[PDB]
Amino acid sequence: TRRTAFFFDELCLWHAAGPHALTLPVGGWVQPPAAAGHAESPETKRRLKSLLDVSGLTARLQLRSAPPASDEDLLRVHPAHYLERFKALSDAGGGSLGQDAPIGPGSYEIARLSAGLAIAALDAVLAGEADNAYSLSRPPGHHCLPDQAMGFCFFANIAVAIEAAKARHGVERVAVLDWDVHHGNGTQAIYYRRDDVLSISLHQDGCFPPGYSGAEDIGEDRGRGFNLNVPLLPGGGHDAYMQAMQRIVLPALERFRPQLIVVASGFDANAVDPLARMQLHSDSFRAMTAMVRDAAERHAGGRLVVVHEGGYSEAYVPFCGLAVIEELSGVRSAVRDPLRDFIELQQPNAAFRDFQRQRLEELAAQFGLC
Amino acid sequence: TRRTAFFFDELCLWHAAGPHALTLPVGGWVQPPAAAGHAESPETKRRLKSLLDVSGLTARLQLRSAPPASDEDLLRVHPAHYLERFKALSDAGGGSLGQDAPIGPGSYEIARLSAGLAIAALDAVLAGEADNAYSLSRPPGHHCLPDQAMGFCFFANIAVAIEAAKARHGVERVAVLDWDVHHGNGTQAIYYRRDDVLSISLHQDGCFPPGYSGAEDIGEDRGRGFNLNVPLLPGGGHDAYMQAMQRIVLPALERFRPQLIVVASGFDANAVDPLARMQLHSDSFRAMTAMVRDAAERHAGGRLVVVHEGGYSEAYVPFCGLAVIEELSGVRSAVRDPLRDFIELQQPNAAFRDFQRQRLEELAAQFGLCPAQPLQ
Amino acid sequence: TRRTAFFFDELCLWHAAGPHALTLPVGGWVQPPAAAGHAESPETKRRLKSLLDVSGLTARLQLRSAPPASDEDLLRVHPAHYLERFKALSDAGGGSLGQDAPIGPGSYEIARLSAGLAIAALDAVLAGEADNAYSLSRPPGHHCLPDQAMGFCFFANIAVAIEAAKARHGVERVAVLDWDVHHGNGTQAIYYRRDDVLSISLHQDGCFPPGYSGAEDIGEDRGRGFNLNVPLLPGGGHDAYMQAMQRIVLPALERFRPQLIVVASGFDANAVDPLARMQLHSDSFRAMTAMVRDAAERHAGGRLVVVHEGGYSEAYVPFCGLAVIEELSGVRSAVRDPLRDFIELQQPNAAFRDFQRQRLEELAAQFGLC
Amino acid sequence: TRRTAFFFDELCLWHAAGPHALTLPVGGWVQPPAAAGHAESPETKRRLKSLLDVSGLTARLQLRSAPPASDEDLLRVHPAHYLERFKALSDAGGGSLGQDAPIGPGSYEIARLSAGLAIAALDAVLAGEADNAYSLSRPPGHHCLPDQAMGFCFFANIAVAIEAAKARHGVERVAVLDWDVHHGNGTQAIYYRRDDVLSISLHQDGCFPPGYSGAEDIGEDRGRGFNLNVPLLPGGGHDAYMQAMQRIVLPALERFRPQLIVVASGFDANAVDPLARMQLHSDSFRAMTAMVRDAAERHAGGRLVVVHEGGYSEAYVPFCGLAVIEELSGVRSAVRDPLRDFIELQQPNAAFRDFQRQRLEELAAQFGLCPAQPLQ
Ligand SMILES: [K+]
Ligand SMILES: [K+]
Ligand SMILES: [K+]
Ligand SMILES: [K+]
Ligand SMILES: [K+]
Ligand SMILES: [K+]
Ligand SMILES: [K+]
Ligand SMILES: [K+]
Ligand SMILES: [Zn+2]
Ligand SMILES: [Zn+2]
Ligand SMILES: [Zn+2]
Ligand SMILES: [Zn+2]
Repeated sequence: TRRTAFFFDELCLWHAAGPHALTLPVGGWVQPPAAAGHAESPETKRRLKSLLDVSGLTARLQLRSAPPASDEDLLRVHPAHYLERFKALSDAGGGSLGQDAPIGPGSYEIARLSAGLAIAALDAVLAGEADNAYSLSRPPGHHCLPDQAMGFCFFANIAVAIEAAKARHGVERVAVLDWDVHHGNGTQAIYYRRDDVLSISLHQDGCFPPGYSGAEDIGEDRGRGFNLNVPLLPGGGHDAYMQAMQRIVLPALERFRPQLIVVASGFDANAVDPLARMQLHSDSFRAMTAMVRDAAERHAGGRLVVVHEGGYSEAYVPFCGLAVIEELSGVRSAVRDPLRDFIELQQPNAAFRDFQRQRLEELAAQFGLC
Repeated sequence: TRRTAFFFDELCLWHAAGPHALTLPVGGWVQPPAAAGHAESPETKRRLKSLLDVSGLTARLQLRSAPPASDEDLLRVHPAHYLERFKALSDAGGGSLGQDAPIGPGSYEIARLSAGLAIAALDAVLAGEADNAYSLSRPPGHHCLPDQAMGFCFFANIAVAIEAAKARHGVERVAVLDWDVHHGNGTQAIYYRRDDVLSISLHQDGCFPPGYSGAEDIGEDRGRGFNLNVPLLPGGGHDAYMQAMQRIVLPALERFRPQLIVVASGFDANAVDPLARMQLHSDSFRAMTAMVRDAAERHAGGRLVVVHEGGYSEAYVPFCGLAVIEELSGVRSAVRDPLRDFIELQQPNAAFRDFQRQRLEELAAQFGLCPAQPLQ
Repeated sequence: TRRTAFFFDELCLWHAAGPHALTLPVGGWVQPPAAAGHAESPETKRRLKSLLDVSGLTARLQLRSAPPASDEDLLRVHPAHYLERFKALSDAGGGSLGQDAPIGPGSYEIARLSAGLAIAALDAVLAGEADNAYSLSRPPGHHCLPDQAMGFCFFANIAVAIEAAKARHGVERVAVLDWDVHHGNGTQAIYYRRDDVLSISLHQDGCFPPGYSGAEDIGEDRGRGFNLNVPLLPGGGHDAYMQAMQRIVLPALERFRPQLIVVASGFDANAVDPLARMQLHSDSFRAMTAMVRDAAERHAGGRLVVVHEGGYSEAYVPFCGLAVIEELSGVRSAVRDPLRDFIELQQPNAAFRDFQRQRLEELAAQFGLC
Repeated sequence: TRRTAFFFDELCLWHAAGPHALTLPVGGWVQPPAAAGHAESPETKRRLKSLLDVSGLTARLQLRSAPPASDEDLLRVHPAHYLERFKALSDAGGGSLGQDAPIGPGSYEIARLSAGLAIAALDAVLAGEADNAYSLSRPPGHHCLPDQAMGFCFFANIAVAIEAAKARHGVERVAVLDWDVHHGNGTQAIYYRRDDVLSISLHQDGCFPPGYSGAEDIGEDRGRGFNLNVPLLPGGGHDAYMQAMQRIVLPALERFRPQLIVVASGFDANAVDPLARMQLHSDSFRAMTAMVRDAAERHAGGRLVVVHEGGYSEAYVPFCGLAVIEELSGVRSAVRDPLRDFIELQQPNAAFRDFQRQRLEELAAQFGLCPAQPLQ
């Protein structure tokens, strides 16, 4: 077994937007839901923590919290006026900070804590306190721009954590693998002209931001070649992702030689997620974690941090998150995923798999990875 | 104009299974949800009715209920021992009538009413009481086999309605277009060797029942050529469905000359549904309804019945159902679908569209379907 | 059977405040609920409508909607600046209009419709279109002051309806019986110096507004004697209310000779309500309705309007509301209240009943009604 | 200081009955709730744990779980056929184990764990591992009879824990103070003819079981004088409970000289609970806990165990439970109860307080209770 730190704070589960039906603000033609609320709900993360507890896996992890992100840490990425505007709206009982960026009362303090967990997770792994770590950072981060909240993200959690780590530890090469089903536009933008951070996003082609594919966006100037977008066809599942990992991600990491790998781990590529159209099961997430852990072992002395991002199935995210944490820790709990065999039967047929495989081969060639 | 009957009963919204997380029975490693419950929830149909009300659509429809299905009607399809078993379990507070077929307390009476609405909707249209009809039949029907509940369906609503219509009116040719995103396996099985019902299912390849495609299953013996499965690739959206409609569905209806068209209208092909991976928006459903209404006007004297089946997005199903009912009635409300433009941007790219289009062309050829143009 | 109009609009069920746990705004130490939300929820009224439908009673009523209250109607009670402030907050996605007065997006238009239903219900009965009427006016009205939202009420529904009726029909004597479990402070204040409206409130002593009893507040000057508060001891049930009706309410109505009776019908005196401590069952509400209908028949030519106010038990309000509507219409549905016999067993004992009875006798004497 | 053990297991929050509206089984005229479900919901205990966490209280406690109750432990109270019946129903997806005793899938294992936490909490305190303990035992226990589940209780948690403690430690005198707002009928029945357990219940007169008061039920034969019921008038609040504590509970404990005090701590006497009509606030619970902790310090070497029972306000139970745990541990968090001042203003008036006070004075006399002052 490996020593896995689990960064968690109950307060992160207390962030909540005003009334929404899925992602639609209530009002106009949108009736208030009788129960549900915004897709980015506490239950889509709480149920992961609950399952970690009931499985007993929590007892085999190093459980940690952290202080909230300081102004100094936040200001490496975000302007003081952004902090001010966010705080003011949060103090006024919430509202809209951006397009698809709704906040609630006290969301400002809670978002600082989310960012703080990510900072602390990178710190712990670079300090040798754990071999690897998982940070349950809610609200999520990977769509957030320096001065623009987006896609349910209010601070750029991973970028804040990276800039803090560079300041404190002087790490030179960080890879960020973003397997949240949506494009990691925040991470991409921040590091677009940088060669010290390799940003890779696997995402459903055109999902969010809507209509964005991005294969041709490989970074610029000093960063040219240090950003890779893999826009997978909607409907893809396990094979599409395994092919992307083998043909693009692993070769890209091999060439870059990261000293630390950070995963933007959304689970919204799962087969029952409302916010995308991909077909992953819990063993897909297990396999991706195994592959990136192996890459971390080969290049980064094992130094791997997984940061929770998206995932909107209350029923199924917990099984997917559990699989990741089992793989990080090398511990196998008694949990059996009850949907795995069902999802295996729903996968793309051979003709569709081949179609997607050929596109990935072409993309690997475009990237110079063949 | 057009006179659209809306068969609805509030009691259909009172059916509810025991605790589930989406489709997973609670227990073992599945934690009870704090609110949600089984995916087939009352709210996924109630919000449609609410939106019909606030938009002013309900006021422009012929709002009707019906008596529940009689034992006679149900026994045309289901055995007495099935009825007995269902009733006993329903009287005992519910439970599992099969894999993915959970019921709750009183679900037997409510399922009889759901079937009754479908029977009545077909009756009304064949009787000339309305030009067309929509039946909010919950619980749904299209997966139910004669002696096996399946896929949240407990009676074979559409088949029960058809067999009742044949007994009462003597209709000879009925087409059932099933655009619920899952395979209409109940309808297929019941009519598999029959030429008096053309069953067509558009579905996500391999979704539910899991791993079933079915393109080669075209019916047998007397029914050979009277069943068509169109297994669309996961991830497809508007174009995939329009192409399926134009290349397969419309030619198949033209050849069959239905006297009545029934739609098994699930909305779970919508772009945010948890139970499938397709990318339809409300205008996709509107366009499919326009096409089938036109087919009904040409062959069947306008006789078209749409029967609610699946659809699991509480937020988005209402907009999709509203679009269908607007198209049936010829009434356009002030409702603007707030996700339409967003979903448009998420559609498959040209390479993926072409790939799916070529498969549909091959499938139309495999079916021996001639690309005729609509005519009277 | 009588001709009963049922004023209802689906849009009234679409009003919804921001996140609350019961009556507590989310934030600080108050965790967002996983489902529930504000106590004044759509479900506490929707379930009444649903049960009316499933029972078939809806088919035996005269179903009506109405246009929203005009500015002219609203401005008889409320200032233009109140309307403006309410609209602005509603257009900004909601917030707090007052103490225990939270609104949501579009609540302004919905509150106008609620008030419009009440206006229309009084109009219909005074016009002879129905013998009596029930108005499902959500959000409720009876705590609202002219320039101060309070207690989940944003317009003074009943007062707006009365002033509209006086302008259109010239009715001279209206009685308002408020059996919502909380004090009808809005109605009381507006008509406190008026003898053309007799305001009676039955309420739990000190419940809401908190600590208010009010027996000594009988109106002033021209209105002296035309306001009656009956502060019932917490814990009382059927007998306490029957005694209040017989010893105070009926004699008060007999003396006043109303030409129209309006009931502010909250159901929050029911035995499982979270927002009060009283023990009514559905036959209590049936009996109160029978008594006030009889009073309306004796004095007002049958002219009775019941306006929905409070009631916070999703499970039990529907049975209580159904009983009222059965009594108004003279139709008895097949519905059997499944909690009635249970609640009958929980009632105050003889010593407690006698204690409360003696207090009501003393209060009847104070009011000059002995 | 003070070392407080907090017996908690996440799995206790996974017990869930089939659909109910508050306490009403869904079916017939009872519509399924859109969210809520049975009043005995996980959220009414989860929000306590969450608040303990965010307030920093959990970090200052000894957080412990325990193994589930063994068959041996359960069979001290319950028959094997009861265990068998419960397990069978739990394995079949749940249902009704009696009137107001609904279970769900896996509830058997979870109820065993709830009982196990109570057993372990008594063990820990008798073993000197902690000064006192709180056990979040869900599902609750105090209504359960040996062969009859009742009032949302499926095993007699406190009685099972006591009989296990007697077997393991040989404790001779245990007092059970039950301030859950409903009558502790299970505890009363089991120990009704026993002098080794003093059972005291404060409850709303006639609430649950419905119409039961019970002041004249003081135990029989060997147990005569070792059961006390205090049926408080509906509508009572802080003063009623303080008066009951001072005039009845403390004198009764003084005479009994318990070696261990167990509290059946329901929070359903809180001022916003749907399942009773009483008016307690968080400081009422704090004050009761201070009084019983002091009694435990004087008689029992500090040995006090609080076992969670009822409490049905999701919003308000957390503040009440937090106050109890603060008092057990001697730790005061930064939490300020946001309803405390409001509830203070709603309290019975002086006439009503005097009326209830006089009844308690009469009841203390009827019980032959001497008003002694606390001493060591
Ligand atoms: K991504
Ligand atoms: K880069
Ligand atoms: K289909
Ligand atoms: K066929
Ligand atoms: K009142
Ligand atoms: K007056
Ligand atoms: K008690
Ligand atoms: K005893
Ligand atoms: Zn995402
Ligand atoms: Zn379906
Ligand atoms: Zn009220
Ligand atoms: Zn209780």
